[PDB]
Amino acid sequence: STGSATTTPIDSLDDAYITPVQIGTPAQTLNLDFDTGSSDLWVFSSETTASEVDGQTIYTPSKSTTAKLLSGATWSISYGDGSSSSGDVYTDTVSVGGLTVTGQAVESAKKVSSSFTEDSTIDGLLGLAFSTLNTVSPTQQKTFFDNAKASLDSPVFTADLGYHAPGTYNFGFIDTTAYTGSITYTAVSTKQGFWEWTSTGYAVGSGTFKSTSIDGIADTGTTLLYLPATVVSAYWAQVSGAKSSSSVGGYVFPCSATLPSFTFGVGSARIVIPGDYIDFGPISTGSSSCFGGIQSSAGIGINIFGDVALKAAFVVFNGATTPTLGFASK
Repeated sequence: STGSATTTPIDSLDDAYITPVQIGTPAQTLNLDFDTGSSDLWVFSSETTASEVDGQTIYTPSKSTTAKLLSGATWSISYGDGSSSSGDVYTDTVSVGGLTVTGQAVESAKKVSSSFTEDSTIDGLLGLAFSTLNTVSPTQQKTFFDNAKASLDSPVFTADLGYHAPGTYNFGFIDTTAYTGSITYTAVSTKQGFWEWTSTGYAVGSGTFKSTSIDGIADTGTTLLYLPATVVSAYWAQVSGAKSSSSVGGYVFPCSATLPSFTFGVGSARIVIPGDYIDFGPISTGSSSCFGGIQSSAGIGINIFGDVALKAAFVVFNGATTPTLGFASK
């Protein structure tokens, strides 16, 4: 089997992407944030505290003939950005782009933090990291990908995120028309539960490539590119007037600037992030100070190849017995 679904930016800045997902019988379609940095599939639901729902589409398990309470199971998650959610668990039929999993754990939110309530466009998350990170207790549950894997033509999914435009998540096949050149594959460590890999270096604009190992994660659920302070300082030093602002919470730059590109290494290959991808607009409405899309990972504890980086590439998440990651230009 295979699946193919379009993923769409939630706003003009590409802050996140939503992909329609069919849950239950008859289908209830919810727009979920596919997150390769977490491993829970959770939804706003009929069980969510009413004051914490503001415009989201909810899953109502009582209206699904295939929903079954997973007795005694609870979940609770806290994300890197400080947001959180928790609740109970059903199993139900879940389909993405024509690919169907029966008996998928669908984690029903009883509580969500303010940032989720405040974002009316995201109806929940669909985790695509390794199932060892799944938070369901007392019986940990598998991701959608893990459940689908054996049925897929090939045990892979791909992320093809757009810049200010829709893109695609494919399951079970590699669309050879979706990228240019060849795909370069690189080793993954699953020891922390993430799609963790090591970039071979970077360049700023038309500058020379610096060979240096950068260990990080491929995370579709994180907006920006978070790299070591040394790398980030080298980037922003090429932008007149750019500075790190403790009050804003990272590097800002004059909105009048033209940003240089940023290149990262994948083995001997190179992915170029155009400068415009690094512009996240005014810090507040009407400001001429703009927020940068490359930020320091210092004190996160890990480097994060988030959407800013991933949307510059066609990315293969290879879930073979020994997982790997592939990157191509596009």
